[PDB]
Amino acid sequence: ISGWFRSILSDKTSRNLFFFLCLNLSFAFVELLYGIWSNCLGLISDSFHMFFDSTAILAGLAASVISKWRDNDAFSYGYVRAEVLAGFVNGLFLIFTAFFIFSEGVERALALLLVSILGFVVNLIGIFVFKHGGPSRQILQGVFLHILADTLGSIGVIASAIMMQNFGLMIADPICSILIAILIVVSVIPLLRESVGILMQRTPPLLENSLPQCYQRVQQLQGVYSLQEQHFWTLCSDVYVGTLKLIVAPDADARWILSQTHNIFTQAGVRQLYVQIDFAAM
Amino acid sequence: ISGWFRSILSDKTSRNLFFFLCLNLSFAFVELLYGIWSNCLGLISDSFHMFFDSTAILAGLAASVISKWRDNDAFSYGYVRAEVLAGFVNGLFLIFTAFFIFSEGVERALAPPDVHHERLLLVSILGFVVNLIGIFVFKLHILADTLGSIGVIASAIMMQNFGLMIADPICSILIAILIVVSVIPLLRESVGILMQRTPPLLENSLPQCYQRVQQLQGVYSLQEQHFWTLCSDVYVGTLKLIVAPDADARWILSQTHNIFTQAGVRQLYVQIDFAAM
Amino acid sequence: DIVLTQSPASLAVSLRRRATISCRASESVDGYGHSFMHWYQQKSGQPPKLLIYRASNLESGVPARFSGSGSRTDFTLTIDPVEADDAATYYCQQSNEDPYTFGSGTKLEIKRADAAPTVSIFPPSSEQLTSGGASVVCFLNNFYPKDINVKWKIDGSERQNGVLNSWTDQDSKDSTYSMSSTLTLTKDEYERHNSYTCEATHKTSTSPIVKSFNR
Amino acid sequence: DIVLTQSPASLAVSLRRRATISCRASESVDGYGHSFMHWYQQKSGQPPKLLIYRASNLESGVPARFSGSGSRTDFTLTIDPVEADDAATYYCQQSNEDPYTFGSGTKLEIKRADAAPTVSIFPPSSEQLTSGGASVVCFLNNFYPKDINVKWKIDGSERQNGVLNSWTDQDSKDSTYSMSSTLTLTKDEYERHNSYTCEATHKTSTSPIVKSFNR
Amino acid sequence: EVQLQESGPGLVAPSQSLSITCTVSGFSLTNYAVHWVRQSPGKGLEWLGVIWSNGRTDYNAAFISRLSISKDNSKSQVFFKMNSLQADDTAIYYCARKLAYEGAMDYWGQGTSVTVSSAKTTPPSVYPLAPGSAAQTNSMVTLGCLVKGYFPEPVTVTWNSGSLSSGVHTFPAVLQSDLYTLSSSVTVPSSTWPSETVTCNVAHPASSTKVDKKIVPR
Amino acid sequence: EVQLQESGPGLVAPSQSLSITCTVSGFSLTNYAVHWVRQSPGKGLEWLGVIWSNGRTDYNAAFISRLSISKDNSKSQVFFKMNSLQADDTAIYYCARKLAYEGAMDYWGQGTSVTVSSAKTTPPSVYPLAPGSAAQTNSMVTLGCLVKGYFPEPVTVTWNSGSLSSGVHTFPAVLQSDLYTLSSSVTVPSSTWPSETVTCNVAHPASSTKVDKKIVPR
Ligand SMILES: [Zn+2]
Ligand SMILES: [Zn+2]
Repeated sequence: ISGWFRSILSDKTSRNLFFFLCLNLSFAFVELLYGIWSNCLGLISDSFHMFFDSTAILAGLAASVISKWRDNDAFSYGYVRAEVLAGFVNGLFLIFTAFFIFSEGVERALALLLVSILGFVVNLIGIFVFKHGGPSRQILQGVFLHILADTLGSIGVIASAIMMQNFGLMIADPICSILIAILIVVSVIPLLRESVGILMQRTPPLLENSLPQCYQRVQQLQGVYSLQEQHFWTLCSDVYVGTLKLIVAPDADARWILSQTHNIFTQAGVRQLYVQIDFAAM
Repeated sequence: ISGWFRSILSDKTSRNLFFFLCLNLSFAFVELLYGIWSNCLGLISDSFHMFFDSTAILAGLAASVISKWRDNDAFSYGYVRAEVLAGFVNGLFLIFTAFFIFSEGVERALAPPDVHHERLLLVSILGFVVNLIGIFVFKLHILADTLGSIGVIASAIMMQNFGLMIADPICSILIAILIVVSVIPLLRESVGILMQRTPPLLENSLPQCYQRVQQLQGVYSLQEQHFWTLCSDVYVGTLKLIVAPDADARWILSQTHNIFTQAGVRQLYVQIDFAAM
Repeated sequence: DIVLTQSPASLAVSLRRRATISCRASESVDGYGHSFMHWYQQKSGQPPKLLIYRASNLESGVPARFSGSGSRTDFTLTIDPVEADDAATYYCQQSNEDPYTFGSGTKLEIKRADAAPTVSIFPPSSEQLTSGGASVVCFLNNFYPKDINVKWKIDGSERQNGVLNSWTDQDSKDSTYSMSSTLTLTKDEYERHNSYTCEATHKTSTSPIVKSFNR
Repeated sequence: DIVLTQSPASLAVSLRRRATISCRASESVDGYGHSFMHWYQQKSGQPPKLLIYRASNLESGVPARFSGSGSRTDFTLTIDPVEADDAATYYCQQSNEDPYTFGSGTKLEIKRADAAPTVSIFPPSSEQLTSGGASVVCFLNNFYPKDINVKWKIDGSERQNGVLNSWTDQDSKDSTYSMSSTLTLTKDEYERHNSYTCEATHKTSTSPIVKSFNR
Repeated sequence: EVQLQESGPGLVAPSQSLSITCTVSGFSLTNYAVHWVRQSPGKGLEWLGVIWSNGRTDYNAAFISRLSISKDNSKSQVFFKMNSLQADDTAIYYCARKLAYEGAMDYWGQGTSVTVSSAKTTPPSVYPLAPGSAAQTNSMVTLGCLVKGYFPEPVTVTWNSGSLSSGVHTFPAVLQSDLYTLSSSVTVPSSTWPSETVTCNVAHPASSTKVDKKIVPR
Repeated sequence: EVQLQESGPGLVAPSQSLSITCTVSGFSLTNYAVHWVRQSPGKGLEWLGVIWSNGRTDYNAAFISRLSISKDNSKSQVFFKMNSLQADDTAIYYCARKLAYEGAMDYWGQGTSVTVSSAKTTPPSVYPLAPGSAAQTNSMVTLGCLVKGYFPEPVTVTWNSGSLSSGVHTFPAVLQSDLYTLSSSVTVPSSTWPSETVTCNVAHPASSTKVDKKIVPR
């Protein structure tokens, strides 16, 4: 337990996520107190929602912590798919919070501004700190998307609060809600697509275009007859696993062919390669 | 579309499963409209429960029809991971609904809505009847959804005999806890498959396979053994063998393939490296 | 383990004909398109010599008249044509299972024209006369077929008690046979009798060949 | 491609000593722990003979005095002890990259004691005069070292234009050389002079070896 | 030039140890595995074990407790050790080089005959055999050498120190009275005997006996 | 017994095609690849191509447009076809068996010398080389065989059908006026000559010339 925290502070993304966790629960206590201070009209709901947000941040932090673990017999590849799974569940949570924004808009449908300013300062701190989001490339992408969704949703609710006061429109809140949900869903689509591609054992998109030339280079090797059962997939970000079977001549140089195939697929970016070499009868 | 309708009305097992769906979605609509009508949060939570159970079934059919597709260059293994992903996604969605209705239940327990509209206040024993007949007549989730309807059973009795407003939130949190408990095992299996974990049905026989491969003549060591689950009962295994400078690579390859095929591995890649000395 | 059965145990083939040796395996010695069965040839007084490995591949340096075939459990070693140098015992060896096991063996008999034995008779030497014993030896060289009988007449009387026979394996240049018989006596029986004869009957002729000496 | 540079282009090593031949590769011929470099030996008028494959593995049947070592780009062929039959050219071949390329070749010269050339002169044969030509052949056999001088005198006057020189390679048994010089001439030039002198200048003796004939 | 020579004791006492050394030439133990095979008249050829370049040893499970194989690559020697010999262990023992990348054995040694018995080594008695008197001189005269009273196998019988190879017929020994009796024959032209020397070279490596007995007319 | 024989035209006209057949014995083309390598005095050993067991051919990229290798496993023959023969293609062409599972070549053929020139094949002239009178007979007497005026390479010079091997020194040919001249010498004891006959056998396979010329004293 004591050494768990030192591993957390050693890792940059983990320490930033713990910064966010501590800040989120501190402001949660503050706003819960302000909530039970005789103002529980809609803020109790807001309190519970940013508890959900803190849960998502905790999911990202836990994903990083498990990702830096050591492999064993049960988890021979490690726990490096935890970042991909976190990005996936964070994208799905963003879809669900888009649905919740839609429900909030439908709460009005056809028929004081102080928790939101601290939410705004929290979320601009998030934009500043997590600018490099764009195990970092998968966890920080989902965390950046979640923080952006909360950021721009709070922006939308403040836009509603400022339109009903300055010019007195009663329709802008549902329309800003549908704009809000549509924009965050459109933003979260690419991360879900990449996560689904990784978890479906799809060929890595960066590796996909360079693979036919790699197969041509392997087929050009002296004494190789055919390539079979070539499978490439993404383990984690920028780690590709590849397998293929080679039918070679009955007297082919298996050492040289193995070394050349490994070289060819190493220049392409395949970290883990398994080449089975089968000697032909004829 | 004409051929589809006649076929599904003549078979038997498909007829029972489509009865399962159509009745379940129908009463999901009815009890959702009753819940949004009055203040039955617990009832709309139960509606979300068996709504997502019906989506689990129909997403199972959709994932089956997707995994029937032929593999291409991009998807080398095919679309067989679609069933695992669909189960995982629906489990996550059930978790999310459980958490949100937990939140709304605590909010309702803070201040009770005091609506208690009756009308056909007996929608709840209709829900009990329908999920009983669904789970028995048709085909831990085999009995978890039975406990979901009993939550609104006592809420309606408490919502009539004394009108105690604390009951409906308590049923909402109880339903949420039941949902997460029911969903946990499927999520565990899906997480294990998607994390490239060694298949549990293969883990106990793997040390014996390693000892058998090591006993092969000319084999020096086993390195970088990786086994994972592609889909149900389809295991992919990779390993690298360091062998003698003059070992029988053909025989060693055949014996390693036999050893791991007897253990249940369907896709095996054995890389053989000849030692310098 | 895998038990290898070779049929026939012996096989007789003349010059320029075809020979076939079959090996039967109790279990399949096949793995992924390869049969791990190997054929050896063992001549007399020589170590086994590899002919075929993996049931069809001619080992480098052996003549092209040897051929291998088969799969699963049935395997054939074919010699075509059959020369006189191929007089040896042929073994099949499996390598699919530990331990390595060999076949029982199949001896190749090289048929030829029948030849009468060349018989020579040798009285006991003077050094043996000083040792304390007597032994008379007969040499039947270059005869075919193998079947032959040798009789010893001591002064015209039948003697069989001390008869000892040793058969030389079929030769590799003329496919013939050799036959050496000895009669070990002490001094009284050697010097008591005067005439010692060597009589051998072979299927080539009717009258037995007779070699004799006195004293 | 990969260029293999062999140093030295020629090497002189005495009996029972250690000879070292180096092959330098333009690019690394190593892959995953194996160095795909092979050594050959080519004697005079013979195809190349493989000695070392994969830079340290002796070919089956080659003498144990041949040794290989090295990795990446630098490789060494070592002969210890150096025998007389090791008089040949040694080539390095890489197989890491297509096309296969061979080294420039290093000639191992066997150092021995100096020997006097056996000088013999031969007159033009009568068949050659009937044909219309006249060639006088001088044979210098079993001499060491290789460097030697041959001068031709007619009636006491030197000739240096119609002389053709042909040297043999170093012998594999006595490590010596053989030299032949021919003086090709027409009929009238041959018959117009009487004395033909073959002069052999070698470092073994300061006095040159004189062999001559008349008419 | 690939050779494998085994050097082991011809006679071993029962319930003792057997130590055979296989010296190899023409190949290295650093990249070749060598097998051990014994051949007996009763049980035939049976595999015993293999040592690999890494020193890995695999054995026949029937000999797992009493058989050990070791080597060292410096002297290119493979050591065969077998414990608790019985009478059924009497066989010719081969060290065989494994054929590369295959399960066969391409090169075999000449083999060492190992006899397990309580009897002791007896030097042979070498007795010339000549035709009686000069009757039937003809053109083809046969000479014999009788090797009586030796133990154990083997003995090498050679004619004229290897120059006389044509017409040589050496017969298998017969085990009688716990001892071995061996006979050899050779045919030379009648004009060659007794014109020059014809000698019988008998070697018994078990007792280190070398006899060069000469054949003389009777 | 592994043996490779190349049979091709000794002389090839420039810009024509060269066809060499390699016949193999002692191994099968069904599991062995055969390489083609030429050796020239200028460019040294050059690797040309390899045919694999299934008919796959890999060529040197410098000859890919004009080289073709084929085979037939029934008669164990490999066919080497090269087009656009130019003057820099004069080399000895070998067919070599690839060392199994290695990039080396363990067995080579004797090689066929290919001369690319527009000249014509000229049968050789074989003249006796006898010592002048009987001066300096001593004990070691040297006799010679002059082969002058042939084209192209090569000629084999043997003494009494190869019976005399020791003391034989055949010298490399010299090119002048697009003809070749070669000299050979044999040293024999003084009691051997002129007692028994000695002859130099000169064979020119390009012109199918066979000479059994007799060396006689002057
Ligand atoms: Zn948040
Ligand atoms: Zn359910």
